[PDB]
Amino acid sequence: NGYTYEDYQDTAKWLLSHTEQRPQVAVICGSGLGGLVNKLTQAQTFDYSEIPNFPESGRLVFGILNGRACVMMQGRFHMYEGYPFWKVTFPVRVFRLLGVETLVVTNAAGGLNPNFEVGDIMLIRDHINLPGFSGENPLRGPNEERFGVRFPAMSDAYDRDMRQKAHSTWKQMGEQRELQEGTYVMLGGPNFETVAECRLLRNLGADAVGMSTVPEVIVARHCGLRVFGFSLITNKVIMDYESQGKANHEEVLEAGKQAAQKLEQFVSLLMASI
Amino acid sequence: NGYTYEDYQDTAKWLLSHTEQRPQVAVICGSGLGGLVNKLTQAQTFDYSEIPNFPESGRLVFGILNGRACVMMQGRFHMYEGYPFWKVTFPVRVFRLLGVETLVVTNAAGGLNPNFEVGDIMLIRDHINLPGFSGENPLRGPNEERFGVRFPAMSDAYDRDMRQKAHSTWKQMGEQRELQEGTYVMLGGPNFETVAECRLLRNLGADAVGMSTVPEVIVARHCGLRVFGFSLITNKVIMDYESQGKANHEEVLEAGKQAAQKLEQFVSLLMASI
Amino acid sequence: NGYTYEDYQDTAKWLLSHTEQRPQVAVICGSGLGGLVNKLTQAQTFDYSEIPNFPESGRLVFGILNGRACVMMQGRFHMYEGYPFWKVTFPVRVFRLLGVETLVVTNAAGGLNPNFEVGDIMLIRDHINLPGFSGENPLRGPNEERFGVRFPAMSDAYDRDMRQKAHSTWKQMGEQRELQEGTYVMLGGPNFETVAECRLLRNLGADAVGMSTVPEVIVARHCGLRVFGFSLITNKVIMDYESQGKANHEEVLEAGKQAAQKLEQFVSLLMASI
Ligand SMILES: Nc1nc2c(ncn2[C@@H]2O[C@H](CO)[C@H]3O[C@@H](CP(=O)(O)O)O[C@H]32)c(=O)[nH]1
Ligand SMILES: Nc1nc2c(ncn2[C@@H]2O[C@H](CO)[C@H]3O[C@@H](CP(=O)(O)O)O[C@H]32)c(=O)[nH]1
Ligand SMILES: Nc1nc2c(ncn2[C@@H]2O[C@H](CO)[C@H]3O[C@@H](CP(=O)(O)O)O[C@H]32)c(=O)[nH]1
Ligand SMILES: [Mg+2]
Ligand SMILES: [Mg+2]
Ligand SMILES: [Mg+2]
Ligand SMILES: [Zn+2]
Ligand SMILES: [Zn+2]
Ligand SMILES: [Zn+2]
Repeated sequence: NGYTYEDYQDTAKWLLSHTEQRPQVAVICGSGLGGLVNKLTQAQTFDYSEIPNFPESGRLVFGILNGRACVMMQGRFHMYEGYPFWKVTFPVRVFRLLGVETLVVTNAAGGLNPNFEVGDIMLIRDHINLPGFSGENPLRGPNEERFGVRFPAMSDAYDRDMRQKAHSTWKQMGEQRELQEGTYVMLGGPNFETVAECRLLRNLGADAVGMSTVPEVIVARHCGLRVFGFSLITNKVIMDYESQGKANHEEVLEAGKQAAQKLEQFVSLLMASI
Repeated sequence: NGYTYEDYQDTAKWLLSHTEQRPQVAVICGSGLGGLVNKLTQAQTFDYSEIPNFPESGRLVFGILNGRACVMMQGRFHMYEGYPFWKVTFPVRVFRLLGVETLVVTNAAGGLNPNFEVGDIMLIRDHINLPGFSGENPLRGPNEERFGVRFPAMSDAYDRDMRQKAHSTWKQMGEQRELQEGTYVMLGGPNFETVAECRLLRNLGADAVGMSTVPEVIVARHCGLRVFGFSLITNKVIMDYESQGKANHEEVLEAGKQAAQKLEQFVSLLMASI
Repeated sequence: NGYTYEDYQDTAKWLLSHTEQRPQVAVICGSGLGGLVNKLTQAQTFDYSEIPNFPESGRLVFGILNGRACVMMQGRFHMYEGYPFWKVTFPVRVFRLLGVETLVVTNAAGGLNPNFEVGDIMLIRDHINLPGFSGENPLRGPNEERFGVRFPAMSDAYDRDMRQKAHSTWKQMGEQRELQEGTYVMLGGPNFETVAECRLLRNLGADAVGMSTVPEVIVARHCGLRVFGFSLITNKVIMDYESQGKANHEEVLEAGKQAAQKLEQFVSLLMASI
C-alpha cells in the first residue's frame, strides 16, 4: 500500500470543500454502464485528473438519484492496467471518509452458467478471488486499524437485506426474464479465457467471470460499508472446441448499450430501498 | 531473493558466538502456540530485533526440550504482512547453517474436512501451494547450489517416519479423540474465505486452510532438512449460505488457549523420537 | 512491461543488418530439445549476449530447415529464474518485427493423463494459465496497439489447421505409438508438484504440466502470429502416496535424449506444411 492515512484524509477534505453534496451512497460503474450518471440531479462532476492523489484514468459525479444523495465513479481501475490493488481501491476508502455508508458495484461479465443468456442481470451473491489465493490483495501489508481489522470476514460481504429488496424491486418492475443470482469469479486478464479455463471455472462453482469488483468489495467490507452489486452478462463464454465464434470486446460494448435503459432503471429504483 | 549467501553466514556466525547452545531441532510456533517455549530448560532468548539481518516482527529461543537441543521461533512471518517469501523463510536457511537437521512447523487453520471438530490436531501429510501456482515461491530467482538443487522434489516433503512415530507417540498419550491427518492448503490472506471459496478448496482435496507454513517447508526441503508438522483446527469454516456465524480471529485465539497444554505436551514427547 | 516500442525496433534492426536470413518461421526449443538447431543449413548463430536488449541467458540461430527459412531459440527464459513475463516474451515481439508469421513452441512436461507414457509427444490443443488467474501476464500494463488489441481472444490460440497437418505428417512418419493431444497447464515452479497438487491439476482437466510456453503463446497471439506446439512427456507424475519414486531433473534430461532424433525428425517434416 503506497498511500498513507493522511493521503486519504487530504483527498476527502478537498472534495468536501469543493461541493456541497454529502453522499450516503456510492456507485462504481462498470464498462458500458457509464450512462447511469446522466440521471443525477443537482449534479457536479470532477475529472479524476483534477482530484489530488486520484489514480490516473474518468469522472467522479455527485448528485441526487431518486431521492438519495450519491457519488458515482464513471469508469473504474483494473489490475490488467498495471495498477496494484491499493491503487485500484483508493476511492473506496475516500468514500468512507466522506460519510458514505453503502457501496453498489456493477460490472460486465462473461456467463458461465448455461442457463444464462446475453443481457441477463445477475445479482452477486458471493465471489471467488483467484488473485487473492496468491497474495494479490488490497489489504496486503501493515493493517490500518483506523479503517478496519487485520482479519476481516468475507462470507457475509454481499448484504442479504439488499438482495431481498433487490428481488422485491425487480418484481415491481414487471420484467419478463427473471433476475439471475450467482457467484462471480475474478481473474487478472486482459485476455479472454480458453475453453479449458472456462470449463475449469464453471466446475469451481462460478456463474460469471470478470476482471474487477472483488478488490473493491474486500476493501469496502474492511472499512465497514454495506455492499450490493451485480453483473451484466455480456456474452456466453465458449465451453467447447466447436466454437462457432470467439469472445470480443465489441459485442461486450454492444450488449452494454442494449441493456442500458434497463440497468439504469433498476439501479434508480433500488435507491429507494437502502 | 534479497539476501546474499554471506548474509546468511554472518547471521549464523553471530548466533553461534552469543550462545553455547547447538540445536539439532528447530520449531516454528504458529499463532497461539507460542507458549511452547516455556518448557525449554537452560534457555536463552534473543528478540528478533537484536539479530543482524532478521526480518522485523518476535523471539528466537534456544534450549533443551525433553532431552533434545532445540531452537524455536516464537512468532513467524506472513505474506499478508507484505513480506516476500525470501524474507518469510530467511530463518530456515540460517538454521541449516547452525547445524539443525529437523524442522517442526505448526499453525492455526480452518477446518475443511467435515469430520474435523474445533480443537482437533491434524498431522500434515501433504500440501497445496496456491501462491506457487502463480510464481510466488521462496525459490524464485537464481539458484544457490550451496543450499540445494534447481528443481527440488516436494512429493516426499513431510517425512513418513516422523508421521509413524507421531501416531505411535499419540497412542502412548492415551487421548480420546483420534489424531487427524490430511492436506493443508495455503492462500495469501489476510481475509477469511467466502462460502464459494471454501467449497472450492474442499473439492480440490484440502482438509485444512491457512496462511503460512508451505513456503518454510519448501525452503527446508531444498536445503536438506527433515520435516514434520501439524495444524490446530481453530474453527470449522462456513460451507453454506445458512451461516449461523462467521469466522473471527477472537475464537481462533480462544481455541489456541484451550488446546495449549495438549499441543505443548504432544510436541514435547515427539522430541524423544527424532 | 519495461521495454519501449523503440527497444523492440532497435533490436530487430540490429538483427536484420547482421544476417541476410529472413525467417518466416520461429521455433522455441524447450529443455533437451536444443539439438534441433543442428539440422539448419546456411546457418548463422548469435549468442543472446551479443544481441542488444536481449534477456540474459543461450543462442539464436537462423537458417533453412527442410525448405523453410527459420529462426530458433536454443534455450528459453523462465518465470522461476526471476524474470517478469515481459522479459520472458521479449523475443516473440522481435520475431514479429522481423517478418515471422508462424511460431512453434516446444517444452518438456510431466504427464497427468494416465494413458500417457514417458517419451510420448502431446500436441497442445489448449492451455490453462494459472499465473494469469492472479494477474501475472505478459500483457499486463498499458496496451500497445501497434502490436495488438487490449482484450485478445485466446480460445483459438493453437491453430486448428496446423494440428490437422501435424496429425497428417505423423501418419506419413509411420510411428507405432499414436501422437497424443491434450491440455497443457503452466505453473511457476521451480519445485516439482506434490501428490495433492497433481491430483488437483488432473481434475482441472489438464493432461500435462510444465513451467513455460503459455506466456509466449499469449504474446504471439496478441501480435498476430499463427501458433503450433507440443510437449515431450518426460515423466509420469506421482499420483499416489505409494510413490515408488519421485520426479528428478536427471530423468527429464535423459528422456530428452532418447526422443531427440524422433522430435527433431517430426519438426523437420512439419515445416513442409505451413
Ligand atoms: N474475464 C472476463 N471478462 C469479461 C468477459 N466479458 C466481459 N468482461 C469484462 O469486460 C471487459 C472485456 O470486454 C473486461 O474489462 C472489465 C470491465 P468491468 O470494469 O469489470 O465492467 O472486465 C472485463 C469475459 O468473458 N471474461
Ligand atoms: N486461511 C485461513 N486462515 C486461518 C483460518 N483460521 C485460522 N487461520 C490462521 O490463523 C490466523 C487467523 O485467525 C491467520 O494467520 C496465520 C496464523 P499461523 O502463523 O499460520 O498459525 O494463518 C491464519 C481460516 O479459517 N482460514
Ligand atoms: N511443472 C513441471 N515441470 C516439469 C516436469 N517435468 C518437466 N518439467 C519441465 O522441465 C524442467 C524440469 O525438469 C522444468 O523447466 C522447464 C523446461 P521447458 O523450457 O518448459 O522445456 O519446465 C519444467 C514436471 O513434472 N512438472
Ligand atoms: Mg493526479
Ligand atoms: Mg534488524
Ligand atoms: Mg545484453
Ligand atoms: Zn479549488
Ligand atoms: Zn555481542
Ligand atoms: Zn556489427
